[PDB]
Amino acid sequence: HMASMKKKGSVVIVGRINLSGDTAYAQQTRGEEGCQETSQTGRDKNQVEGEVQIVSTATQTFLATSINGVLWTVYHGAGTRTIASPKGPVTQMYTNVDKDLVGWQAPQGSRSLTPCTCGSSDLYLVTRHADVIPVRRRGDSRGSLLSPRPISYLKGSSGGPLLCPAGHAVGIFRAAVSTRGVAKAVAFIPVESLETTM
Ligand SMILES: COC(=O)NC1(C(=O)N[C@H]2CCCCC/C=C\[C@@H]3C[C@@]3(C(=O)NS(=O)(=O)C3(C)CC3)NC(=O)[C@@H]3C[C@@H](Oc4nc5c(nc4C)CC=C(OC)C5)CN3C2=O)CCCC1
Ligand SMILES: [Zn+2]
Repeated sequence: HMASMKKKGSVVIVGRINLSGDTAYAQQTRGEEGCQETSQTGRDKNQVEGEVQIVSTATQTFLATSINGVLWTVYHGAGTRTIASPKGPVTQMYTNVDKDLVGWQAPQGSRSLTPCTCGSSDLYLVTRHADVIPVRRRGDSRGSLLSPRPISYLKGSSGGPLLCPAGHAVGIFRAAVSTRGVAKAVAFIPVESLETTM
């Protein structure tokens, strides 16, 4: 009934991947109880830092990456949800189900990656566990892992970046190709497809 109808909560930043120094490591900035409360209110007063955020809904967790002032993630994680912010829920600025892509204005305090113009095919995928995984680019939206590993190790890293040797954004991780549970290849939204959308 219309009186009964519920509202989905916001996406919430619950941590980050720290790439500041010589060692990449994940940091949690909010626990599950505070995450649930912030998803319901959409009001997140925590300080945001860095380029790759770990984000959560009530039911899923994944990554979001700032590139050129937009916090980008996957539609299959975020759907059409708002993101929590200090002043309340923020509506998506970009939504493209056909690319599995959404974006919001990048949160104050975040740092944005620069879009890659190198044309390099030697990429690096950053996971929610702060693994930096070498990936050879194999097409506009595909790359192969140099060291395959079970898909378990990639689960929850959609929305994370593929970076070039110079640390620029080449794309947003979207999906994995699984052969008997082993990830041999990944698919990603290329940064040019974000640059078009903008
Ligand atoms: C043979 O057929 C295929 O396998 N084809 C493909 C393939 O589907 N692979 C699978 C293998 C899964 C097994 C686990 C893979 C591990 C990590 C994955 C990175 C990662 C991830 O981590 N998610 S997550 O953070 O955990 C989560 C779910 C919390 C957000 N994403 C995934 O699971 C995604 C989700 C889904 O894909 C899509 N859903 C949608 C859209 N577009 C895609 C492409 C567009 C519009 C939508 O509206 C709803 C939905 C299946 N996904 C795969 O990756 C592979 C080649 C191209 C597509
Ligand atoms: Zn580059």
